[PDB]
Amino acid sequence: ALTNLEDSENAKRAYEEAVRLDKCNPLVNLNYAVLLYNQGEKRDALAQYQEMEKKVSSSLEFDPEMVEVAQKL
Amino acid sequence: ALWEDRDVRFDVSSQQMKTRPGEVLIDCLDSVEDTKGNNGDRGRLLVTNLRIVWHSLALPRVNLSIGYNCILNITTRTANSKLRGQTEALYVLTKCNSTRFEFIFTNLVPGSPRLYTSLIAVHRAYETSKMYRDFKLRSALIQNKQLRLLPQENVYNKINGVWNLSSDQGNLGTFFITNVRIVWHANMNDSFNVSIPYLQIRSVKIRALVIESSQQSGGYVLGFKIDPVEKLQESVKEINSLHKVYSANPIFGVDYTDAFVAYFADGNKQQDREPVFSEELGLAIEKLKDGFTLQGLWEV
Amino acid sequence: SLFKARDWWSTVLGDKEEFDQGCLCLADVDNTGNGQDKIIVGSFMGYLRIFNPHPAQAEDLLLEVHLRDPILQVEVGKFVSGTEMLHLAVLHSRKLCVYSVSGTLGNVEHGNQYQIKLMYEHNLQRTACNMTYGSFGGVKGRDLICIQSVDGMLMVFEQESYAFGRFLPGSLLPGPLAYSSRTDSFITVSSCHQVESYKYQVLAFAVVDWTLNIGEQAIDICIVSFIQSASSVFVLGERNFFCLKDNGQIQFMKKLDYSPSCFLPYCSVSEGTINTLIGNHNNMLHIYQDVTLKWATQLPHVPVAVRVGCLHDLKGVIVTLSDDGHLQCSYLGTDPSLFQAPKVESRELNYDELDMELKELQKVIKNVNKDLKVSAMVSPNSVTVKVTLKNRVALQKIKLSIYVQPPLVLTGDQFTFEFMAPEMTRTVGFSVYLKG
Amino acid sequence: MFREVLPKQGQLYVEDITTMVLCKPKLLPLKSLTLEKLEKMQQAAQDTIHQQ
Amino acid sequence: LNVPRKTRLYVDQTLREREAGTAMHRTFQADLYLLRLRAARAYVQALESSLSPVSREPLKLHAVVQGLGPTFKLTLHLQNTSTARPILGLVVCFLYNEVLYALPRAFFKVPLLVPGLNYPLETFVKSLSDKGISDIIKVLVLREGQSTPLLSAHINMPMSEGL
Amino acid sequence: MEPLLLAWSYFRRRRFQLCADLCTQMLEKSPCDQAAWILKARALTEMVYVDEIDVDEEGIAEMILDENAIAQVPRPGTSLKGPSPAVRPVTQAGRPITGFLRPSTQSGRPGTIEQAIKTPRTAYTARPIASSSGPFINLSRLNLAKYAQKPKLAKALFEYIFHHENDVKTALDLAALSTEHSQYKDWWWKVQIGKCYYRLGLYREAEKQFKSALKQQEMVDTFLYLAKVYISLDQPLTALNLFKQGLDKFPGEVTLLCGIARIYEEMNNISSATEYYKEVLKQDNTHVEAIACIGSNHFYTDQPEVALRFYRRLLQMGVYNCQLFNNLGLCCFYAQQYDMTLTSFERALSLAENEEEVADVWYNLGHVAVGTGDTNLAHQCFRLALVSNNQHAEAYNNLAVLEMRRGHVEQAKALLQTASSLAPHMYEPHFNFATISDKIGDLQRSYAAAKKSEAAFPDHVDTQHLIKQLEQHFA
Repeated sequence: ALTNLEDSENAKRAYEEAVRLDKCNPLVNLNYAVLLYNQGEKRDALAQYQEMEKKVSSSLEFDPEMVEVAQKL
Repeated sequence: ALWEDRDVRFDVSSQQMKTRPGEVLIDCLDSVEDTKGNNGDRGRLLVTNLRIVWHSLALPRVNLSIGYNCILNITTRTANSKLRGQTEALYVLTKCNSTRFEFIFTNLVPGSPRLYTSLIAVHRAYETSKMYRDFKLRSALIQNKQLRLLPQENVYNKINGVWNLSSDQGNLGTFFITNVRIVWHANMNDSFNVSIPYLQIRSVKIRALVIESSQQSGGYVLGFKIDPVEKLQESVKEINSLHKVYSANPIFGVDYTDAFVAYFADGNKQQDREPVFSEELGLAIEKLKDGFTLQGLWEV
Repeated sequence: SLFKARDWWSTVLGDKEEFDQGCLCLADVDNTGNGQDKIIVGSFMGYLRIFNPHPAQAEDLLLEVHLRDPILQVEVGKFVSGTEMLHLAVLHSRKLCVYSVSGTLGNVEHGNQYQIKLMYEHNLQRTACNMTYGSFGGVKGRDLICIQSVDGMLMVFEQESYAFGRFLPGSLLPGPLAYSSRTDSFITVSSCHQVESYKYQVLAFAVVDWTLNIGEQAIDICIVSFIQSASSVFVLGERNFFCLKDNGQIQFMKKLDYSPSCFLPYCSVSEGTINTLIGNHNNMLHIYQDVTLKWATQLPHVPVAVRVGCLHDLKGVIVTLSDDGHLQCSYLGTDPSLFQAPKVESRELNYDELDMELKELQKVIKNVNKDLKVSAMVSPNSVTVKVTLKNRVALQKIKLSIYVQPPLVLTGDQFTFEFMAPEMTRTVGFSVYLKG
Repeated sequence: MFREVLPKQGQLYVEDITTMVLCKPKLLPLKSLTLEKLEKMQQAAQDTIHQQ
Repeated sequence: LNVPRKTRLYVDQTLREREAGTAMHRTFQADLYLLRLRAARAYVQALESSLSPVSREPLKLHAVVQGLGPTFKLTLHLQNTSTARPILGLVVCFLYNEVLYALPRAFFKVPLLVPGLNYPLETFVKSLSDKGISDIIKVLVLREGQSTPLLSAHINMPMSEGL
Repeated sequence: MEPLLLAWSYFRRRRFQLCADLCTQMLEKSPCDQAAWILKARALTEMVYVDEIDVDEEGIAEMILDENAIAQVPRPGTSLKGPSPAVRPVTQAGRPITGFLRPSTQSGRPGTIEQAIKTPRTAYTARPIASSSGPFINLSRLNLAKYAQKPKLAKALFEYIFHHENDVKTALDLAALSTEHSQYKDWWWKVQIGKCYYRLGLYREAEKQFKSALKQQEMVDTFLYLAKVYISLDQPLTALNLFKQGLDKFPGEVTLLCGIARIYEEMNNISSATEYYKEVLKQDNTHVEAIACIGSNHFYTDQPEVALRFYRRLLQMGVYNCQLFNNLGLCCFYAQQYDMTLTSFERALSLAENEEEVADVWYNLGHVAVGTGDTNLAHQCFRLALVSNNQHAEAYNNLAVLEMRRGHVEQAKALLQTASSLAPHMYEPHFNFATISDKIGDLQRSYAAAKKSEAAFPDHVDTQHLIKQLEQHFA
């Protein structure tokens, strides 16, 4: 919600709380990786992708964006 | 030029937040807070000869200047019961450059402030003393072959035979030169008179005597002819000397960028569409928006 | 801007003035023949001011004459024998004066002058209160006027000639007076809440044609005749609104839940109905077709007279006038402005000052969890005790009270010190004794 | 670019465990004109008494 | 099911939120910061003046006025709200207008408040005003030794309706 | 200019003081001028004038010791004696909170005299309940037999005696003499005598005069008075029929339709109250009563956006209160208009002119806080609602809920006991106390509290489950 509110540093720190708290749900890592990529970062986006793949669980839309971020990194 | 009584400005420069030469400060109060802007910014309110100035008292960059010829409704709201003291509030409602502004000034200190009474009193004096600083046509200036003087006014000279080079039949009149204005009134039909205050006079000269008034409040070209050219130039000298001595310190007769969007009286609206005639109501009503209708706006 | 009287040419009209109904008039007093209207305003001081708004400015005021005595009523109509040109009649307590506002042009728009020339005057042997005018009988091209003295007497003047005067029967205070032409009748609202209609010929010959016991007394009464399909006598009571037939009974009535000040039935739009316009003492105008509220809008001031006229190429402009002096032309505001907080960028939150204060208050909050000496001396002798109390600051609202026991009794029980200035001493003395 | 994928399942109660009830928000009633005037008159009487 | 009906107002406002949600979010966060500030302010003031009838030293007090005549039974319900410890040293003072009201015992001590029990302490106020004139009456509960009210209650005494 | 003329003009313009004073002057100057005398009378009596239709006031004597209803167990639906209490707050057991306070709303009846003295003085009335419901001219001196010969003085003097001096006996004497003089053929004196009787408590002798006035001249005031009488005799259907007959005479009168709506809402039939309020809207569209009632109803039946529209309409028409702005902030927070909520609440707090209004606004701000998800700000707001009004049972209940959420069970129990002692008609503190008592055992108090819960709101399901559990334990 914060990413779409022109407020991305709070999005960063919220994602930081989320990844420290979450264990068995890779969608948090995928969304954080997408945020980092769209922020042009792309270096720790691979760290988030790695945290996600360490947690694999397939929603019909959770796979396409995953593999699209994958081929991009 | 004089604008502190005519406009409502926001984020004023600290040089314009300072007393204009003819202006005098009347009262002040600290810890006044600005509502109708929900910033919670404490400030300080100042009532002067010609306007009310509020400034943040912490970041004086953000501030407001409201003229007395712009305020329509000045009301006092005594509320906020025992929970604390009676934090009196003030409600100013203004119409500047065809837009309605609303300012709310809340005195944070619980005591009742004496400033809110001096405000209304000086505003009353301002409104009742507009013969000092405005142009008037065909008004009531003469009791009986004799002028009616303002509070702070002395008549300096009275010239006769003064024609008016703006009409053709009611011309032979009298000219009163004073320390606050020059007036001319016809002999017959003494209701044909003009009164020009020095604040409005921009240039007096001969062309047979021509007053050119300030284009900021209507640029008129008033011409008067006198029989002896000697008296003509004498009167020109007197008028211009009085204009300059008045200009150094104006009397005023008062006896005693996108931030403005937040101060709308209406609300998210700053211009009125053109008034047309409504055949439904039989009255003049402002032009309706595209989709709306009168019976679709009246219903709830 | 929805439901507000959006402003037009407007001006405050004096220095602590006083106006009433019959002061505000709105017609073509200059006889320009075009069709625009000119705002005429008398005063309770004498300032007959005629304006022609051109949207303020200084070309608006046609003239601001000052007559000696107060101006009770102002009207515009054919008040002169020969000519069929509108004249201006002004009514003071003991004088009727019919003028003629003649304007002669100058080569420049601020060189044209206007003069009011006294066309005749009648002395009043009684103190008037108001007046009405019409074609008394069926005479054409004339507007002869009936003036109601404050002691209940209709003095009828056919223009330039005092016709007669009849004492209204059974009246103590004076009420609103109107004239109906479809019935050729004067209509009054007497003090005993009785709307009474008299026939003009019966008055000229002297009685009451008809009466109707409305429940109150009336502020204004307007017999509106723009429509000839069916004449109807409108009455604004001090609590109710009435429209009455020509025979006498109530065509309809509304029970206003407010205190009306002025009303004006202007032209109608539908078939048979009549749009009307009533102003509150809550400074609000109500537009009512029949009794149905068709609109309601907030006025700036509590109107004392409202009119609706065509001013400078705009029909149906509402012209209100108060008793302070606020004269205002206006139209109705029909913009349902959106309800949204303003999207300002300059105005932001001064987080530093506010956060210092918030940390201060939160400090007091988290801290809340973790100067007057009184001495009593008993004399060794109903023994007399003396209490000495001293401060070190400027204490206020001090109250001292003594409690001994049920059986024991004191001669003085309470002592009130409203304010005692700092480092000061107070000393009270009472005496206690056994009772029982 | 990539839009943010969101969960779609949501959260569901499996049992109605008892809880504590809060009172509900209160819409203050609007006073009539006659009631306002009666309150005004009695407050004005109290005031004109207090000034002595 | 009785699932409600959503009119055009709902869709227009969810549209205005879909377009301009960021302005709404920012202005709500600003107004909430201001609200926390004002609430902390008023709460600190009430702590300062001891105006709260509920605030170690666990106590609670409210007052009831019963009666419509020139005499009222003012009953103070005082309760010690703690696991297990009594409150020994307490007193109750009444701050009133000594012209309008006649209280026989303004100051009186308070019994050993057993934890969990409500103590109703009665008093008889008497309206002395020959007209109908009301006024407030404050009640301070405070320890004997100290001088700062442990808590306070306020009572708007009703109109006399007497003679 | 002149004294009498200017006094008249001042009086017309609702000055009521300059004309009174100038009349005192003109009376002292010329001891023989009755016009100024009756004008001073008018000014005096209109400074204080109040609508007699709206002055319906009932004391404890008139509630208990005055019996005028014929039936004693009338069919449900034919006598005066929606959102459930789990949604819409209540003032008493029944009659949930309304949207508009008139000085005649009852919202219940106290049973005994003990039940009435031992209850907050504004629980069944819109003003503190009572036991029963120099000078200008001396009433004993002037002989009504003389004034009643001349109606111009008679009507003004009667209005003075009845509305200023409030001496219904001398007023009725003058009205009787004056009706004698006018030979009984003017509806006004009949309606005045009827009002005098209705004040004295004689409802049938007043119905007689109102009926005799309706036969002479059908006017809105007589219908309103007669329906007021028919409601004093506890006959709501006679009043509905009379209102419908009035609306047959006056096809669209708003006062009659609003009377019908008030009756249907006191019989607790909101389906027709709202229909007749909607008719009032189709006629007036600025009616504060109709708009407030429909707005509250919309807010409570899961439609805060429509209630927001209605209250925004009340705000456009120039209403500026504390109640209006509290309602606006609430409808905004619940319509999800988060940009206009807290500023409306701050405006409400500014406009509040009591200590109960401030307490209600802090209570609602605490609800906004609870919604936002911060229990500390909510805690402070409920505690400030208590600071501003110590007898605020809802603030106690919500503060005890938050306390029990923190873990402070004893604080919560004491607060819930204070709440359920302040408002016994409120089911929430009873239910909460019973729940947290049963959680800790103490089934005696748990049952004693569940029973009062079910007494306050009987169709509550959780209370039924708890009562059944406890009764199983008892056996």
